[PDB]
Amino acid sequence: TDRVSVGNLRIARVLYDFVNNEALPGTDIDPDSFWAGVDKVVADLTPQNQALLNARDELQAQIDKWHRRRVIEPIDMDAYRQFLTEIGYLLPEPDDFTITTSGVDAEITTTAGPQLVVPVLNARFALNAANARWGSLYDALYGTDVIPETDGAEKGPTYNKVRGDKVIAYARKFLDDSVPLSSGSFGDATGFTVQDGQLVVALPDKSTGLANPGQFAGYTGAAESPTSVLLINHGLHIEILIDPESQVGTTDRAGVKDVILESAITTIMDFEDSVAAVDAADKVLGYRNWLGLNKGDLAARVLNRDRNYTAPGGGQFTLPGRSLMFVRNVGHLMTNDAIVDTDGSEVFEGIMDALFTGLIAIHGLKASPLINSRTGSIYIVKPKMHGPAEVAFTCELFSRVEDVLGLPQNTMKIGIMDEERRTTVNLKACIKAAADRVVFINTGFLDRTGDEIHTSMEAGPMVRKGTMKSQPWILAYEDHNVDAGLAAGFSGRAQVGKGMWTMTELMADMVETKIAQPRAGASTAWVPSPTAATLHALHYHQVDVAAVQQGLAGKRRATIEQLLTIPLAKELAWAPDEIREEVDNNCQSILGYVVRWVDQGVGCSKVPDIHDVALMEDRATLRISSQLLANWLRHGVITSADVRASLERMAPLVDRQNAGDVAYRPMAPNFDDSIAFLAAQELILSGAQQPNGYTEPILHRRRREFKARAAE
Ligand SMILES: Cc1ccc(F)c(C(=O)/C=C(\O)C(=O)O)c1F
Ligand SMILES: [Mg+2]
Ligand SMILES: [Mg+2]
Repeated sequence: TDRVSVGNLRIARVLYDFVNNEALPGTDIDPDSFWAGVDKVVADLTPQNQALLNARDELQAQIDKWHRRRVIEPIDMDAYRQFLTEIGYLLPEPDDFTITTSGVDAEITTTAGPQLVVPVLNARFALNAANARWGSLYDALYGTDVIPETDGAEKGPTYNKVRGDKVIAYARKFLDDSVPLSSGSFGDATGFTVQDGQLVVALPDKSTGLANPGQFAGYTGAAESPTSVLLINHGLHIEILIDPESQVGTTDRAGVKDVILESAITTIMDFEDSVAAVDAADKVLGYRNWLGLNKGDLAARVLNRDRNYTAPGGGQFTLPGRSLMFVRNVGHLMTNDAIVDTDGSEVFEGIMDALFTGLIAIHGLKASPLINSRTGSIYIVKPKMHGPAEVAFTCELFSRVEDVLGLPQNTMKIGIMDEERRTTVNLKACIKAAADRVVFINTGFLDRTGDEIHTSMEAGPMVRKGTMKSQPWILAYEDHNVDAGLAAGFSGRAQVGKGMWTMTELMADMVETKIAQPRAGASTAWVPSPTAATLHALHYHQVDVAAVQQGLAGKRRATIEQLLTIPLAKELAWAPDEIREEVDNNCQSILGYVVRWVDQGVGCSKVPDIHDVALMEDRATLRISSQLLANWLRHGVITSADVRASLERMAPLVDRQNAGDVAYRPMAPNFDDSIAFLAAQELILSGAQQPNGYTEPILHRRRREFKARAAE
């Protein structure tokens, strides 16, 4: 049609031209050698990719049947466990080992702090995320509900000094807690100077230095009256800006203008669950943003340069101004018609992402001044893997890609998502398969919950999705992930990460609650916005993660029996009003997410739930909601009438929340006419038949359908 023939492949022209004209120049890779390597890698690895996917289906069919042929009303755990062992689901645990991954940047091996995830197809969000390495604490407190809007402190169209003063007081308390003075409080400071290479703070009746002078990291401006003071605590930097001429500074007792926090230490630029990309045109938009990030010239607003500081001794030094970037590739499941073979078969999308995002990442190892990785690594998050054979396959794919690209072996590092049950229960073997490439493990708990529901779909009805947060299986899974990482030597070598905070407006609650993750020994956890990164950074100043990890060493805190505890609901635990709240809430969140996915190609959206809580949705939260309703429909908790009635009831409410808001197409009243409504319906009624309950097959088909009707 409009394709380019290379060997057995037929490449969409928009992708061929993008690679030749934009991605390849400056890499010293010969274009014809590249495309021949694409041909050879696709041919060589596609059989094993398909075999792994078939093995998923075969395992799930055996588990399905096993549950259907059970009569003994409470599950016999020892029988279930030996069955899983016989069919090859539960594999032997290897002997203890230590990972050997080398060439990794300090932001990953050593620094504990927030990790931000943003959709790579939104250039403005990607830029703000890269720039979120540093963020204003004052803006983050003033603009959110961390400072309550009680009487007097309300936000309005102009500055509220009552509220601003609360902001200042909060930050002063943070400084006392994080960088203590020898005597007195920062609240009473009247000035800062550096004298004989050390920081002295002026109080109203004396002067004082820090309880630990080593927390003084540097300053800007004249040592006489500095323009800022740079502190460090638990490896993260804090900058007090000093400017009495600013409006905030005029009011401040020491002329302080702002407190800047090192925030999003690393950032994951996402090609997976937060974007909608169903063809070559969509992929190229994402590849091109990733290219502009790595070259440094992406602009909508531009990327920040590094920050210059004067050392306490008087010399000069610099600090990175940008978040260290990972890229999340898609996993093993999907194909994309960006490339088809001679038969018209689509090429596996994960294989393509490895080739093209890896190629593009070479630019980030080279000058265009500052770069990405000063130590020479490329950082790829690989999601949705099931078990160690699937991890071994990713490592071989990366190896073959390094060869095509002329890169040293093990340049391409792997952030392993622990977000599928067969990976959880074989986690040690999964780490071992990537022992020379792994740079993190992370509990992707939302995907993990969807896999929990689908895997035991035949077992019975599951608890409500709000109950999953506290079920035995997920508490064991969180502790097990930390134990396995620490036992593999992750302390000082690789990140131990936990999952995403989705209530974008509930920042007071995040600051109160999310501290549990570093208290659990996690050296990183996921945030949805630059503002959330700045606030989550407070937690790493309160919690000494390095100390926590050392205290956790050698502990075995989860048993296989706990990991395998299926979240079945007990006998009729639900009144009719509770069942309908669950159905309505799930249909509302499904419809609000899917309508912007199908009609507008937006892969992450804030969707208010039934309690009017704004939730950041992507495919993982959709997987949970659709699988839970499919499970309730499968075991008779609800009827097919109940599902259809709820969809029809919530759809006009979703229509209203998107009313006017740009060229949006209402779903109501012509339900059977809306591709988006039909996609939402299909995700529920066909959910039990989707592979591992994944949502991409239906989403991609329905988005391509909508694009075709928008052209005829
Ligand atoms: C930006 C955003 C919002 C909501 C999410 F759930 C995710 C996500 O992808 C989480 C996992 O991967 C998982 O828990 O499975 C996200 F990146
Ligand atoms: Mg996930
Ligand atoms: Mg400390």
